[PDB]
Amino acid sequence: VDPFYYDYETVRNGGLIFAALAFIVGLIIILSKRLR
Amino acid sequence: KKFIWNSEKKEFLGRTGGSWFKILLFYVIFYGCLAGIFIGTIQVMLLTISEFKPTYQDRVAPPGLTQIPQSQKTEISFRPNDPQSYESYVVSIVRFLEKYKDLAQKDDMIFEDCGNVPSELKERGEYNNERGERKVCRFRLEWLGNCSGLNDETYGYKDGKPCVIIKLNRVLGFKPKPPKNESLETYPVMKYNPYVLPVHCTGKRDEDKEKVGTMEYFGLGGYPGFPLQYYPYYGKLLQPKYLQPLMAVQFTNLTMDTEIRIECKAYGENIGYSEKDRFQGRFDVKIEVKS
Amino acid sequence: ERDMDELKKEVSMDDHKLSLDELHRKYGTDLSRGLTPARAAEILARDGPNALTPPPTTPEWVKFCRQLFGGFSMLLWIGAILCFLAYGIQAATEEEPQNDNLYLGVVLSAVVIITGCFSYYQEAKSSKIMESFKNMVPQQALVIRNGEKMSINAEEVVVGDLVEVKGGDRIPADLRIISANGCKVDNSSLTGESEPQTRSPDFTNENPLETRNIAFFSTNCVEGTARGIVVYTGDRTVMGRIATLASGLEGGQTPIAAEIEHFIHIITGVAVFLGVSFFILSLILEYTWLEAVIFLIGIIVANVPEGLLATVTVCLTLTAKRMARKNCLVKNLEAVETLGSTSTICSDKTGTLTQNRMTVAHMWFDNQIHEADTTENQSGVSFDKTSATWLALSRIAGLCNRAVFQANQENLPILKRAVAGDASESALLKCIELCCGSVKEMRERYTKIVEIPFNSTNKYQLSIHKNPNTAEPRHLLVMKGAPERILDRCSSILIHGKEQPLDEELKDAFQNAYLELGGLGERVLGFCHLFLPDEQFPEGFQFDTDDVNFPLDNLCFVGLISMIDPPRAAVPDAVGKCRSAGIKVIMVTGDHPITAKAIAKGVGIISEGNETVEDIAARLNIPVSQVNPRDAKACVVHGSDLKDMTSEQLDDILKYHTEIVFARTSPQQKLIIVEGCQRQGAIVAVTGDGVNDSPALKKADIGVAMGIAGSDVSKQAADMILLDDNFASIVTGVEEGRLIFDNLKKSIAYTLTSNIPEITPFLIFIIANIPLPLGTVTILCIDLGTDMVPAISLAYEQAESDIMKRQPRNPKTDKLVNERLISMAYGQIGMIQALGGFFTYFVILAENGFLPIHLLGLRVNWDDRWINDVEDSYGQQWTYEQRKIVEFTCHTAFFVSIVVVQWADLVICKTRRNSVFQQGMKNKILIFGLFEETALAAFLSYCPGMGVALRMYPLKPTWWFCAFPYSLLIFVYDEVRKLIIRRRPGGWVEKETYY
Ligand SMILES: *[C@@H]1O[C@H](CO)[C@@H](O[C@@H]2O[C@H](CO)[C@@H](O[C@@H]3O[C@H](CO[C@H]4O[C@H](CO[C@H]5O[C@H](CO)[C@@H](O)[C@H](O)[C@@H]5O)[C@@H](O)[C@H](O)[C@@H]4O)[C@@H](O)[C@H](O[C@H]4O[C@H](CO)[C@@H](O)[C@H](O)[C@@H]4O)[C@@H]3O)[C@H](O)[C@H]2NC(C)=O)[C@H](O)[C@H]1NC(C)=O
Ligand SMILES: *[C@@H]1O[C@H](CO)[C@@H](O[C@@H]2O[C@H](CO)[C@@H](O[C@@H]3O[C@H](CO[C@H]4O[C@H](CO)[C@@H](O)[C@H](O)[C@@H]4O)[C@@H](O)[C@H](O[C@H]4O[C@H](CO)[C@@H](O)[C@H](O)[C@@H]4O)[C@@H]3O)[C@H](O)[C@H]2NC(C)=O)[C@H](O)[C@H]1NC(C)=O
Ligand SMILES: CCCCCCCCCCCCCCCCCC(=O)OC[C@H](COP(=O)([O-])OCC[N+](C)(C)C)OC(=O)CCCCCCCCCCCCCCCCC
Ligand SMILES: CCCCCCCCCCCCCCCCCC(=O)OC[C@H](COP(=O)([O-])OCC[N+](C)(C)C)OC(=O)CCCCCCCCCCCCCCCCC
Ligand SMILES: CCCCCCCCCCCCCCCCCC(=O)OC[C@H](COP(=O)([O-])OCC[N+](C)(C)C)OC(=O)CCCCCCCCCCCCCCCCC
Ligand SMILES: CC(C)CCC[C@@H](C)[C@H]1CC[C@H]2[C@@H]3CC=C4C[C@@H](O)CC[C@]4(C)[C@H]3CC[C@]12C
Ligand SMILES: CC(C)CCC[C@@H](C)[C@H]1CC[C@H]2[C@@H]3CC=C4C[C@@H](O)CC[C@]4(C)[C@H]3CC[C@]12C
Ligand SMILES: CC(C)CCC[C@@H](C)[C@H]1CC[C@H]2[C@@H]3CC=C4C[C@@H](O)CC[C@]4(C)[C@H]3CC[C@]12C
Ligand SMILES: [Mn+2]
Ligand code: NA
Ligand code: NA
Ligand code: NA
Ligand code: NA
Repeated sequence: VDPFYYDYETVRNGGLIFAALAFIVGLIIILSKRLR
Repeated sequence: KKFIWNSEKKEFLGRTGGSWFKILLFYVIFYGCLAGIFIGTIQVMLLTISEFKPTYQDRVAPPGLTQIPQSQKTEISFRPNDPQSYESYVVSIVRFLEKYKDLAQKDDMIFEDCGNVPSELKERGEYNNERGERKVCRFRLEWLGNCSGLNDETYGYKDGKPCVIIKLNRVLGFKPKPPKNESLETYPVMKYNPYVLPVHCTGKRDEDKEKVGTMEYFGLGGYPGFPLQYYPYYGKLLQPKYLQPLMAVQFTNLTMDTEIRIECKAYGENIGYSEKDRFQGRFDVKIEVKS
Repeated sequence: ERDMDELKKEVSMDDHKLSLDELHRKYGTDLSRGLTPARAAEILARDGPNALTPPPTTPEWVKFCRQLFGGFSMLLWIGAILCFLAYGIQAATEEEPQNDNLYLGVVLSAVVIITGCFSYYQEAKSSKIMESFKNMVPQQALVIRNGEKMSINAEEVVVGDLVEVKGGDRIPADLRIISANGCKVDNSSLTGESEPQTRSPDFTNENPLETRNIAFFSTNCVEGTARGIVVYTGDRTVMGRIATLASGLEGGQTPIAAEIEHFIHIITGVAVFLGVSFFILSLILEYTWLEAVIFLIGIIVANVPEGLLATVTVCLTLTAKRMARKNCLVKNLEAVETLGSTSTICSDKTGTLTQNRMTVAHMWFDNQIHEADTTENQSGVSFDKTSATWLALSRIAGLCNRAVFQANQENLPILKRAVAGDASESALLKCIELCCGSVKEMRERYTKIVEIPFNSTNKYQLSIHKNPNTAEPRHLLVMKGAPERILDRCSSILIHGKEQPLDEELKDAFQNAYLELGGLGERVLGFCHLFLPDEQFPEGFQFDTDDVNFPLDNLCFVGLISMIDPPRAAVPDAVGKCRSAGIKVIMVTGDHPITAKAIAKGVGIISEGNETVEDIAARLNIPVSQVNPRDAKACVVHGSDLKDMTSEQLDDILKYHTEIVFARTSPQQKLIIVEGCQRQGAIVAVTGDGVNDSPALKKADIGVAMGIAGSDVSKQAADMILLDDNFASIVTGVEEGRLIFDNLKKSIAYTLTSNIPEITPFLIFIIANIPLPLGTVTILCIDLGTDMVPAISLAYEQAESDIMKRQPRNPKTDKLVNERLISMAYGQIGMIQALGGFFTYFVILAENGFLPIHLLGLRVNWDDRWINDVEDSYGQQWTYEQRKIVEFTCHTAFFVSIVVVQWADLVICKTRRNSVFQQGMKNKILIFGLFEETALAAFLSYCPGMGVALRMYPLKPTWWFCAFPYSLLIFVYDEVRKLIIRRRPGGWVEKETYY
């Protein structure tokens, strides 16, 4: 009922999930034992 | 001196004439195409927003309580005896109120006569060109009690009784909602018109509240607030000469030669506050009549 | 020098006067068997390793302080200190303050911490790799223990140990000579004179330095062999203390430092200029008195590549590691770059181009060519083993020989056993031992009276033996050597047993046989003997080897023996790469010109179609002296001709010939060739293994000492050590050296792009009077996020596809940072990266209510804190913080957009000539950097509290995709530019954009 309200929590958690995924994948690549 | 100019191959600052011409032409065509791509992307973005409706507004919600005269550091200090120490506030008040002059609201194709008492939201329709330009609810300058620039041009500063006209931040498609009297147990005693957004000024500490004096609220119908019959706002494209509701507060009987900080607050469901934004729904003005 | 002869000759006290018995009871060593490994370890643990104590090492925790509180770290600490100081002022002024300055100071301090921690990681890695090479192949010492002779690390030599040194070995420690056979030492580093002083066990002088029975540490043994006993080890030796307290090296201006220090100075100057100019600009634009200095600090930190030192360190250390893994050990780090600039390689034939594994192949006697060496079927050879001439040939091939099989090897095959002697002598041994009989038995029967070994002056081997036959004259002389010299020293030739005068027809057949055997690429040796008359030489005759008591002329030629020596496997492809890389290969061998030419044509030094003057003359049957020398692109220069050659003739031969082969060239003449090549303005790498090569190895730009057969003198005089003695390894090292230039250039070209988008927002802020699109905190975010890890990741990039298909570079033309690199980083890529950020800024402001046109001039009121009536394009009124939220969200989106375009910049910086599709994304560290920078941006934009601490607010989804077009634009632009360069070499596009 609040048109002047954007669900900032949804985008925030979406971006944080992405940040965690990218961080984990980066660690997997740099610490990879079989990616070379 | 060799780097500055060598004439053998006609090199100036490092390269020959043909070199300068070639790099200048490359940079001209490159920067031209770059600025063209920038402008093109800007136009493609412009084709997404509309002329009378912004794609995002949660950054202006809730609106802010603004005060006239606007003051640097929000301090209204002057010497009532000296007519010069308060000329700045008078100039600002006159410049803002001139848009509300009795002569400014002449034509009826723009200005429409709205009720002398606060009424319900006068919904003009939708935000398109189908209904063309829109009507403007007139606001009589006389609705301000003793500060109208009609009988006393000074507005009170001449005899140590200033006036700070309060105003609400214009927000497109905003419908103020006064608090229901059922919930009325927190805010102080005020007149209750279900079509009036209330505003109440007080001190801030146990010292300013005492040294303040006697508040005098002036507004449409004698209600300390804004009448709901002036909202919603339809933007600057549909209502070019829209006049927003005003309200005045006169601080009669203020402690001379003493600075007192007062906070005015607009209550309502749609009106929030913030500890970081000292103007979101409320505001602060410290006044000192040092005569 | 105030450090030598009178001060050193007095610090001396030795035991050269002791007898072998007194020496034995003093040191307690079995003078014929050495000490037991038990006592060796005991003395090693008691006295310490045979090494000199090194200077102190900076603590493992001091680099942290030197980096965290260094040059730019001091600037960031000053900024954070000022922020904390202003927070104290605000905590003392009006009650109910704000903590903006506390968070700004915490931010700056965290920036210093992260920057110093990353730089420390990189520098600690540099230390970890620098140590890995000083002990990769340590210097060895040949000691004798428990009777067995074993080679051990020089640091494990203890006092009393008996060491055995030979020609080319370094003296492991001060020794007392017990036994020696013609041993000569080079006391140049000790007394100054490089004249070889002989060393004998006999006591000759009271002064320890003037005596002849003491070998000194750090000196080298030139010729001979000697056994001694360690009297001083480590720091106790004569030269030990002197050399370590006076051997400080220089501060050599390597081209890497020559370019890096300069470019860093200019970039630091322009950055500090921008910082102060923006400082005064901000102060004029009513900026707060503290945020102006913070903006100056941020500008200085961002516009300066504060990781170029780490990038250079990682590049040089990584490529040094890569070279060491490919059998190229660099002694110093200058060679790491000189290798990439190599243009001429003077290599040897035997030892570097070939495996030096010789096997007898053909013989020439009785005017007939005889193949031999049956395939282990007990058949022997392809001729009768009873031929008289072959008997005389194998007789002098086993008698005049000097190599012997080692202990316990007469119970296994002959082509799989071990030997002791030259490669040629080993092949001559394995031949007659596999097809005639026992060489030890034959050499025992013909007792050797006197012998002349292989000397550089004689240039031939010889031996006189007692003859036990019946139709035998008492003494039989046998000699071998260069076939030409052996033929000139003979009057008769042995034909089927009967000798006959050496006529012209036989000499012509000999020359034709030499051409036949040498055309196959085989080393040929001459053999001859003489039956010394009894009237002139009775039984008890004593042949003088110093006055030529016996005749050396009028000999009798027996035959020619030729051995095969296959070239290395990767040599042909290596010379092919060199030809494809503009590197001139020159063969410098002491072999015969026929064999040298054959081997060169086989491995590709002399390519098909090219002919020497001799080949032209032989093709059109004209005198060689008549042919035009310019008609031959290749040539075979003889050593005797180089001796009678002038500097101008040498320069002529080198300048007007593309394929040069120096045959019969002595190791001393190598320096002449090196000087001639350097005189032509070329970087020369020269291969050396002997002690006579030292001048040529030190004079050359890159001396390559053989890692296996190379003596310690060559290894100590060389700039690089070839671990597998393979020529192809030199070319591989050259490619690795060429890789550092590309990687460093790419990393530099990537680090400079972000400066334009980091400074343009403030410039437009002043010129256009619009709300600031990029703040200080976000500038620091851009620097820490996209400029640290992605810039280092370029150092790990692999070689391109045309790394060896291009031409070498010279220092005075190919600079690290040139005008084209600045134009590309600042004028083309940087501008697009900045435009992307400006675009997303306009998008955010327009979507929130402020159209781009409305933003002109609005900044005056936008930055005002008391004007809360700011009207947008839609006519709405905003407060101060309400609009500041949008401005800071624009800052965050600007940072995100910069990351997005930095993706494309990092990808296009992977290749500067080829396309990214041929190279591929094989770099794992680069992909890691991309993922981590994107994750860091997402975290700094969506983590709770970032809005109230770093003023960074969440980004709406449709805001991440606003910079994609500019990123793709950068990608396609660089791809088409590189495609145009590839399909139009030397064109305008390359001559103006190829950085
Ligand atoms: C701000 O707005 C307010 C309204 O919101 C104005 O209100 C005024 O407040 C005062 C204080 O309460 C009232 O009381 C007294 O006013 C006296 C003067 O008025 C007397 O005469 C009037 C009749 O004549 C007046 O009106 C006609 C038009 O009708 C004019 O033509 C004529 O010239 C006169 O102006 C009567 O109607 C009125 O009741 C009075 O009899 C003051 O003299 C009086 O002072 C006494 O009280 C003081 C304490 O307050 C004390 O210090 C004095 O010693 C003395 O004992 C008192 O102020 C006003 O009636 C009321 N209206 C008006 C029109 O003034 C207020 O005026 C305005 N601010 C200013 C600065 O004007
Ligand atoms: C409305 O506003 C006023 C403030 O102005 C408040 O009441 C008083 O108003 C006067 C007038 O401005 C103030 O100033 C002067 O105070 C002097 C002090 O003397 C008396 O007061 C002290 C306490 O301060 C006593 O201890 C002492 O014994 C004295 O009795 C007076 O001498 C002044 O008198 C002069 O002015 C009056 C009218 O202005 C004339 O008629 C006289 O002839 C004389 O010239 C004057 O009173 C005073 O300080 C104010 N008192 C305060 C602030 O406490 C009202 O309180 C305020 N209304 C409300 C509802 O709060
Ligand atoms: C009004 C405000 C204007 C602000 C302008 C701000 C410009 C900021 C740029 C800063 C970075 C400068 C970095 C220099 C790095 C040099 C590194 C180095 O040693 O390189 C060797 C290289 C040289 O390499 P080389 O020596 O190997 O090659 C030499 C080649 N020949 C012989 C042909 C010359 O250095 C350079 O090329 C120096 C280039 C300097 C360029 C200076 C450009 C100033 C232009 C300003 C434009 C202002 C436009 C205003 C428009 C307003 C419109 C309204
Ligand atoms: C406005 C619209 C813009 C659209 C832009 C994109 C257009 C094209 C569509 C996709 C392109 C982008 C994805 C490319 C993937 C390429 C993969 C690859 O290995 O290509 C191999 C190929 C090489 O293939 P190859 O090496 O197997 O084959 C070579 C064969 N020979 C040897 C014969 C030549 O190289 C590339 O295409 C490089 C692409 C690099 C793209 C880098 C993008 C940034 C990378 C990471 C950023 C962060 C991502 C975070 C993701 C988080 C997800 C939750
Ligand atoms: C109606 C049509 C709609 C099309 C929509 C888009 C479809 C996807 C478009 C591109 C994605 C696939 C790109 C493949 C590129 C070549 C890969 C390759 O391995 O070739 C090897 C060849 C190299 O082979 P090689 O011979 O050099 O390597 C030899 C390997 N050995 C030694 C083993 C034999 O690649 C090249 O030479 C590359 C030239 C590239 C020039 C690129 C110019 C344009 C810039 C970017 C391209 C577009 C990016 C996407 C844009 C999207 C826009 C929406
Ligand atoms: C290989 C290259 C070209 C592709 C780069 C990957 C792109 C598609 C990734 C990189 C960062 C990502 C964003 C990270 C965070 C958010 C917040 C979330 O609530 C919506 C999606 C959104 C906006 C993501 C969309 C996908 C995204 C833009
Ligand atoms: C950031 C803003 C204020 C300045 C940007 C101005 C642009 C036009 C500047 C930035 C870097 C500059 C280039 C830097 C170096 C060279 C080499 C010189 O021999 C020819 C001009 C040329 C190619 C410059 C042309 C102008 C240039 C492209
Ligand atoms: C280089 C150019 C020509 C590529 C052509 C495609 C252009 C027109 C496309 C590519 C990516 C697109 C942008 C992607 C995301 C956004 C966010 C949205 O809320 C406004 C439009 C905007 C900004 C788009 C505008 C159109 C756009 C810029
Ligand atoms: Mn040699
Ligand atoms: Na930087
Ligand atoms: Na050298
Ligand atoms: Na970059
Ligand atoms: Na930068």
